[PDB]
Amino acid sequence: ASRHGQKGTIGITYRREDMPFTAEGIVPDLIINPHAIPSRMTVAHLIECLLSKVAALSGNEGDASPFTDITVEGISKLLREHGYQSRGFEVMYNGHTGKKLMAQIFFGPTYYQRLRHMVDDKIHARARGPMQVLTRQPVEGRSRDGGLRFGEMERDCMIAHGAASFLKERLMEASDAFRVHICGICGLMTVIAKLN
Amino acid sequence: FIVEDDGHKELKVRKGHIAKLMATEYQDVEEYTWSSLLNEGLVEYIDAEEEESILIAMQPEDLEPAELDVDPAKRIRVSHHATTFTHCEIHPSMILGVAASIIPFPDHNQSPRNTYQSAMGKQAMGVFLTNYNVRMDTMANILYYPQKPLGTTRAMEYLKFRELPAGQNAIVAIACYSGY
Amino acid sequence: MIVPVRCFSCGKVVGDKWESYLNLLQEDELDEGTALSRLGLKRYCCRRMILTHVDLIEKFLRYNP
Amino acid sequence: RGNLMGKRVDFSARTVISGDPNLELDQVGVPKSIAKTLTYPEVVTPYNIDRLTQLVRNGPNEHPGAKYVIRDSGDRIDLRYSKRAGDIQLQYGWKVERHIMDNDPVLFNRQPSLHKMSMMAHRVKVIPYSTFRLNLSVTSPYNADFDGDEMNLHVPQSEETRAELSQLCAVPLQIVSPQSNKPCMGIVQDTLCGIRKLTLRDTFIELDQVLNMLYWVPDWDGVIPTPAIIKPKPLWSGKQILSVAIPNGIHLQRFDEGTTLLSPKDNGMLIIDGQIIFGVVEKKTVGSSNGGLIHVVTREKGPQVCAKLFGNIQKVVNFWLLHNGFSTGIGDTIADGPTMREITETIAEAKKKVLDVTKEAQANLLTAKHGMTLRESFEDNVVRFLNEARDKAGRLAEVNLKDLNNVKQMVMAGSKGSFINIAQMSACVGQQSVEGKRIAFGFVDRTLPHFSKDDYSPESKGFVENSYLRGLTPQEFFFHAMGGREGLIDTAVKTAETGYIQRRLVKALEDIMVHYDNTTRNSLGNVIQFIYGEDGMDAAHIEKQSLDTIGGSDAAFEK
Amino acid sequence: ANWPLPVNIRRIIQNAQQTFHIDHTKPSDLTIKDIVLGVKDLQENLLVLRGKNEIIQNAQRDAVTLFCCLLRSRLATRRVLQEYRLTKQAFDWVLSNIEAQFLRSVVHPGEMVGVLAAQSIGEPATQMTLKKVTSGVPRLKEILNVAKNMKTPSLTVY
Amino acid sequence: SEEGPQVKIREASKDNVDFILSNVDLAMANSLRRVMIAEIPTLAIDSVEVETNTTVLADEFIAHRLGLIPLQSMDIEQLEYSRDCFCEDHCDKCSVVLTLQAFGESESTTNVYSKDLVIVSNLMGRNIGHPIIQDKEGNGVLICKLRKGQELKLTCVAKKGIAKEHAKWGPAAAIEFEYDPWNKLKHTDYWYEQDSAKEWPQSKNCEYEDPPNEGDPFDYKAQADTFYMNVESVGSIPVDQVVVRGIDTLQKKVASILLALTQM
Amino acid sequence: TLSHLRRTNTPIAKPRQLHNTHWGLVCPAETPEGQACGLVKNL
Amino acid sequence: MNAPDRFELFLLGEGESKLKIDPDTKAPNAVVITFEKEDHTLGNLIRAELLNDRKVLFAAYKVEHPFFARFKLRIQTTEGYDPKDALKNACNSIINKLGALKTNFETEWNLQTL
Amino acid sequence: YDRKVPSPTGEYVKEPEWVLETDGVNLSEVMTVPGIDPTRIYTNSFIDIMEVLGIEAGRAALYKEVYNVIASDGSYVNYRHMALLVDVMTTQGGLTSVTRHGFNRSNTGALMRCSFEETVEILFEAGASAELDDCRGVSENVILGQMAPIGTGAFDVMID
Amino acid sequence: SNTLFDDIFQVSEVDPGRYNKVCRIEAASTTQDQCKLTLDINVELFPVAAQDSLTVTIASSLTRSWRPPQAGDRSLADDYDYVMYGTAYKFEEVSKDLIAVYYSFGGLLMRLEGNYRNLNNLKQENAYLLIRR
Amino acid sequence: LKEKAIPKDQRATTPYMTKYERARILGTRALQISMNAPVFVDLEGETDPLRIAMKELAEKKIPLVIRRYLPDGSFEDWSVEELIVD
RNA sequence: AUCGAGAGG
Ligand SMILES: Nc1ncnc2c1ncn2[C@@H]1O[C@H](COP(=O)(O)OP(=O)(O)OP(=O)(O)O)[C@@H](O)[C@H]1O
Ligand SMILES: [Mg+2]
Ligand SMILES: [Zn+2]
Ligand SMILES: [Zn+2]
Ligand SMILES: [Zn+2]
Repeated sequence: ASRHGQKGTIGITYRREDMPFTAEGIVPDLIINPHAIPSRMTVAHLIECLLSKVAALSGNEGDASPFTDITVEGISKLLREHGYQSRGFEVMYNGHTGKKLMAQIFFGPTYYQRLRHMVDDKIHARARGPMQVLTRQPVEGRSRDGGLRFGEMERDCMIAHGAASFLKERLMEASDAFRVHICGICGLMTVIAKLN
Repeated sequence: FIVEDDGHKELKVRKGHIAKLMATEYQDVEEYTWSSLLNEGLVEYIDAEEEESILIAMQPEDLEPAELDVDPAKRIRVSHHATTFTHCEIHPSMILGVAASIIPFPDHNQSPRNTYQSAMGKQAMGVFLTNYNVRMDTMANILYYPQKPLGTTRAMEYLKFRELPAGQNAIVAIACYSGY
Repeated sequence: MIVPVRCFSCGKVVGDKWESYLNLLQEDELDEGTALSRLGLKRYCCRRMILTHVDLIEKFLRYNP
Repeated sequence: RGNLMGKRVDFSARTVISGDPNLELDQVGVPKSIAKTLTYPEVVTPYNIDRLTQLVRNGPNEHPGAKYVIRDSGDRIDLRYSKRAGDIQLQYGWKVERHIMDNDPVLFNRQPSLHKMSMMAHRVKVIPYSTFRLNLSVTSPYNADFDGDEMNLHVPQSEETRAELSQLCAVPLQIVSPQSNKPCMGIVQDTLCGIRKLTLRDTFIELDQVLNMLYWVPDWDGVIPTPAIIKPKPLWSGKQILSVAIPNGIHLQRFDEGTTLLSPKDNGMLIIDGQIIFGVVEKKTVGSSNGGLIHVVTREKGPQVCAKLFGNIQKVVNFWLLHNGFSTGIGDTIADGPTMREITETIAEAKKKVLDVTKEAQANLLTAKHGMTLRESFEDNVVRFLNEARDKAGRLAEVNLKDLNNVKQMVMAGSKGSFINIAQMSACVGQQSVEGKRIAFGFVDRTLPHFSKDDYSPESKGFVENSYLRGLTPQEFFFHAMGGREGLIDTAVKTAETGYIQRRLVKALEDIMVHYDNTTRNSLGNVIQFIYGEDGMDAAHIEKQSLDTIGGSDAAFEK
Repeated sequence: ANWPLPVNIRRIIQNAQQTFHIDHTKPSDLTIKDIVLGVKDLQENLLVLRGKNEIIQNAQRDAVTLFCCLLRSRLATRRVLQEYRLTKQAFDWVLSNIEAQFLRSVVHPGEMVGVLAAQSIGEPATQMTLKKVTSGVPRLKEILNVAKNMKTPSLTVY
Repeated sequence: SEEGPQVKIREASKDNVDFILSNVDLAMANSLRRVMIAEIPTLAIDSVEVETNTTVLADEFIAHRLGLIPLQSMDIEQLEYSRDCFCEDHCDKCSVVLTLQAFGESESTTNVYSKDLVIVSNLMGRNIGHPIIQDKEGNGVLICKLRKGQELKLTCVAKKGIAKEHAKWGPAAAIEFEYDPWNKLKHTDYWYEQDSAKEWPQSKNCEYEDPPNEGDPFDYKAQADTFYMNVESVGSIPVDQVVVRGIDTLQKKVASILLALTQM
Repeated sequence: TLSHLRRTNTPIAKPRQLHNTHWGLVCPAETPEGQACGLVKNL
Repeated sequence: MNAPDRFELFLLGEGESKLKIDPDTKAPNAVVITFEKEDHTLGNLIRAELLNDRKVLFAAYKVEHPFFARFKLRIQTTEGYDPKDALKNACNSIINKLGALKTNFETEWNLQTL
Repeated sequence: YDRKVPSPTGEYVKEPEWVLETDGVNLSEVMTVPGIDPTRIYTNSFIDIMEVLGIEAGRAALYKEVYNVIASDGSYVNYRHMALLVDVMTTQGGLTSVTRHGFNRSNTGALMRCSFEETVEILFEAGASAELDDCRGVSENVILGQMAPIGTGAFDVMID
Repeated sequence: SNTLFDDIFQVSEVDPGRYNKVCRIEAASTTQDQCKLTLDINVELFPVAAQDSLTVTIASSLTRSWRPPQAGDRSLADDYDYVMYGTAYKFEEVSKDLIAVYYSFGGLLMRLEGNYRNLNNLKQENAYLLIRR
Repeated sequence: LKEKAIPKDQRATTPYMTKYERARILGTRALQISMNAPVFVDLEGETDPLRIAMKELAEKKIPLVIRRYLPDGSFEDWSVEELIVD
């Protein structure tokens, strides 16, 4: 996730040759979708990319301190002295084609952080599993190889779909299926049955 | 900071005390501390009720009397319109918390996303301390090549985030590439 | 903790430069950017790897064990 | 409530989900390790046994494998352990628990169980990487934007159950929503932006790109489109390749703005026989909305054609967009200096009007509407002035923003962005609203300790002139933070309340079902509706249309 | 004019026009009598409920009334000839398609209506975001609770 | 001279070569550049076994650092891929083995450089596995800095590799491409708030090409024959060799396709 | 680490909402997200 | 964990045919060739040379997924031109051009003095 | 209001209409006054409308109020879904709450009532009641684990 | 193999339109009072002037895959500069004795007027537009 | 209470199979095909039981009686062959 | 287990 509000999973790892290449040849370590930004309404992510590029080419450290007077136009002028676009919009060549991309792509140095949450820890799959004895139900959690909870509201979605048997197999065969003998005369399971 | 009449009502601390503070800071002679400012009385501690009684100015420059081109990009600032200010706040950034101080430009960004980054940064991996190889904590995560942020708040040098960074300055391009 | 070997985007080595660069900024009182130019690390990503990097290894080295 | 209604269930898996454009919408990408963990019992059959022999040979570690074989006696045989597993004979009437295999039905669910649509059956496609993969479109009914979103998959253990999932819970069957009578899934994100850009007449496609896109359509006619322009150079409009993607035999007419048949604005659309005569593709045609192309395709051609169409459109458009590229950029936020000066003058005018109304209030010479306190009237008028000022400022900016800037392109497609986002970044974020009110004086007479006493002026009240790009003054930032805090509280409060509500509604209405007499009855059989929905008809297959007799002149009706 | 409608007639007519490649110059083959009688026959052969009970037949007639009105608006003898030069066969095809589409449109017996209705409220309600009235989730809570107290009671006097 | 693509080199350095390529199909220049990054084979350490590690850096971290260090690959074609080779773990032809043992004797923080690394496997007269140092001091890239009283003992085995498997094996870090600098082809539409010319800098590569006359119409047929490129070499493989090897590797891939068709 | 050390927790007439009194003493934007949002604040 | 090896993309395993050739459906001369363990950079080259040849009506390259390095190219040829023959000629032409460039570059480097 | 009425021609035209909005509701008194149309008048509270005009007017007003909420969103829900809830409250002569008061209290079933709230109290009273549960309800069937007479389960399937 | 209609037109107006490459063209028939044409042309493809006379022809011929031009195989169906292929969205009559013809080529739009050429205008979707200097 | 027969001449129910009915019939037949119970239809090229059940339903080979039910509980029976599928 | 705390959507 970025230092600004936006967070994300990496959908794919792309080799450098595939990734679009500027004339300078810098390949972005990270590619983010444009469509996320306008609804996020965080201009400062864009601002940070611009300021960091200016700072890196100058070598000078760049101050983002809040409530300190900064001109995006001034930073743009500094980028123009560097020769990089005031926008930071960079002409990019599509990697597989070698063709120039029709629309130039924003290219900036963005601070980014690695979130603690990771897939490899998170994933849990249990086809069959240990059962807590009294419930006879699946145990809870990855550590105990536990079965995921089927919500009653989830059950409601299933009823709305109308399939009695999927709900039934999840409800009895998958968890705490049980056979008993109830006495008809008592109406109550007073009966204990020796089958042998 | 305390502001009292002299001629024009001016911040009490003045340039000279700052120069002496910086001289003591460079030394690492006459000793200058925050307690010295308080003994001098230039700076005072104000509780919320006392704050209701006081009238304060964000900017030290705003208190000094104002007597025409302005750059368009500069944020529109209402003139304070107030004759007398008891005190002047040291910096707006000081009201912001440490996690807010981390955010590059909260001033240019929406508040909810600032909150979300504050939440994410505690989760974000960084080297916790130099003692870690000696230490045995139950779970620790350390970045392979921690890199200081390219854009730093003035608050961060006090926060020591630059010294123990939690992020990498990845080159980031905003593009549509096969929908991932 | 230690100077990265290469700029991840470029892949150009950055390990050799660092020591010189530090001495360099003290030797000529040079601004960091001109020192980067002398290093030849022209790509701002190559520059980025050095400027953003800090050596925490010295701090780990201070520990006696 | 927690064990009998809901049970932790076997064969339940969860993963972080990521979206893959190539994968078809009906299919879910299942990480290989989970599929290997997960077993489905398959009875050996004469056709089945020969394949199953090899799958047992490949074993637990490699899929197609089998964790267990089940005897007629049914004492468990553990395959990974078994020495005999090398030498087993498959026998008949013996159930082999297959590793989960591609093109096998499963159920994929986002944790909000608000919707039946949220739990949808998907075809299994086994993928190497660990993340569950899903189409970009199928996100919308799931309501999952997967920055960290985790989704849960349940595998049927019975063939009757598998049949129920495939025959009723499939994504194609759930495309058209029972409620709101509109498709649930539409083309999303870069596919929509790129479909708009491709459809523009200005955009043109060369023959090499045309051939690659033709090839990209999984089913192609094999007949190269006749060039839209032949003689100067063979050129193809983007609409023609997109039309090759459109299922043949489908006709769409759309008129919202003045949509002449000439259609110089190119608003609206005519498709004939899966070939599009005029228009630039916009969100509504390609949208979840009723009268969208997806609704027409799903009803006209059946559901499977619609889902495949989703896929084909996504592939062609994404390829085109990847060739053109897209970047939001800083400069789309930046605004022209002339327009910025007009913007500042607008804000100043609103400020002077607020002061003049305040002065009239100070004079005590005022007109108070009956049933409105005079302070109430003053505050309402001032609040309206500031609201109108921010909206007008944004509108001036929107006109100023050029056709080329990307935020407008995202909005014109309708992919992402809105006028309010444009306005707040461009000119003015507006007055902060707390508890349906302008910012209050926590200190008596002062909104902020910096602010002077008894100030009802907009700056004290916290209406923020400043653009996000321009930057925010500290007071403005604190006001925005107060409003945001209230908003987040209300977000969580609304969720909790909706949970209690939705549960109450479901518990009340669970018993009620259509019956064969078509009476709509509870479990007792008390008839809520003699004919369900007072039409005795499914909510699906109902599209709004104009009734011609009503409306118009009486003379027009007779003529 | 716009109301939820069981079958989209205009789509059927457009599909017919392209399918039969109809020309406007050629006179309609179709008898005026046959247009009127066929529209009436199509109205007759749509059943929300099977069988004949006078109450059941009447409840169906009430049920089909709005759809019948839509069909009469969509196909008038004069309108049938003017809007399109329907071959008599294309009109018969339109009739068959309309009947079949309505039959598909009828709810399959046994679908659980109430759970669907509750979810159908719920997702808007989850997404539901909050001249002054009780609004949104609080207003909905008042409606559902049937509480006597109203935060903003109001009477509309006409 | 030869009919077909003709290349004129603007600049020759051991690190980098800047050339102008004419009468080339662009897809071929892109194909060659992607081959040049990925397909060119080079030797880097694929296995590191550490006897003892006292340094603060973890062994995996050190091993990674070692993997990135440049190893000379002029004779890498003579070397055989280990998976191709008959030996078990390593034969001397497939594997070049480098050992380093460093103890922090110095009170001053010890420094471990690429120059300290030494080879224990017979060269057999091929110039392979020598650490390459461009430093004026000749001080190698620092794998680790050693505290006084700290000793790290490791052996490293270097196997043939390709960049598609891992980034370290790729010989060339940066490759610069410029085509249609004047935008006569108009492949890309510039984003300009007011004027395109002021917002986008003129490329130096524009200057070589004659500026387009305003009167002439845009021609749909034309595809740019001339591209301006520059290659940057680590120097594990020299620049001239690097570009020739990229060309040759593409030829080998094409020949494999042709032979596969003949076998079919 | 630093942020966890400076924390305020309010047991539980609108405590969550930012107050004018809160200005200059509490971070405007650092708050729990989810249930008990705004009850807990960082100085 | 679940992720596949870089080498698996790199090299053919389990006796994968490097080239699979199957008839196209609905175009008479067209044929589809599945390159296996092959990357984009060769495929666009083969296709460009195929486009250059007058006789091939259709040439396109498509990859089903980025995950797996399988590349599909479809060629439709004029009548009297075998598709496989067309592919051979295009590939040989690429090789000739590559050799010509290498020789010209070698001469140029010898001319270069640095 | 600015409501639209038929023209003499019959083209729908719009006439400005004068209206009054009242803070309080006293429906019976307001309706028996001059200068108002008794037919047109409406009360935002559904219960007052139901008491003055009967249950069916109350159900109409209930759907109208739910519709106003959904319209404030701009969302649209098909009339059948809202209608079913309104009719469930309406079919019982008194307007019936979604809350446990009333909805759980409706006699039919024992387990369907027990699931929502006050489970054990319901079961205790039922034990004293000696209530017989058909177990026809979906939630009841889930508790049994027996296949519910729901969707696919409802119709019996027999051999030829 | 007969052109369905041939016309000589003088273009009244060039409109740049929303799209820069494709400009709208407003044109009046020469020697006919009642024939009017509104076309979408590509200015990059075709030089245009505010006043200009261009020959306009519609042909049924000179499905089938577009075959790449082989110069020996190719006989120019036309020496005309500009050719488009497309389908009429509608044939209408603005007035009695005044047929209006609407032809679209990949979304590019064409308006034609008069009943002298309506017999020349045909129901079949296929059309080739030929524009000559 | 008992023998709540619905005359075969006097049945009113939707002739079309409920989608739930088709799903249950197809799944039951597929279970039988997995059970390896004899399949009447000629089968070409499908292992899967569900595909076979679908073909058998289109053939109408599947003999099954679906008891259309009413809230009263009088039982009307529609043979699979009788019920229209489309 | 239990209870708590914290965190993700
Ligand atoms: N319904 C929506 N309409 C418009 N934009 C949206 C919507 N939902 C999310 N976005 C936008 O998508 C991006 C990421 O989603 P966002 O940050 O809102 O997630 P979230 O609200 O935390 O998620 P969740 O819906 O799971 O609670 C942001 O730009 C956000 O504005
Ligand atoms: Mg999310
Ligand atoms: Zn008993
Ligand atoms: Zn670099
Ligand atoms: Zn070997």
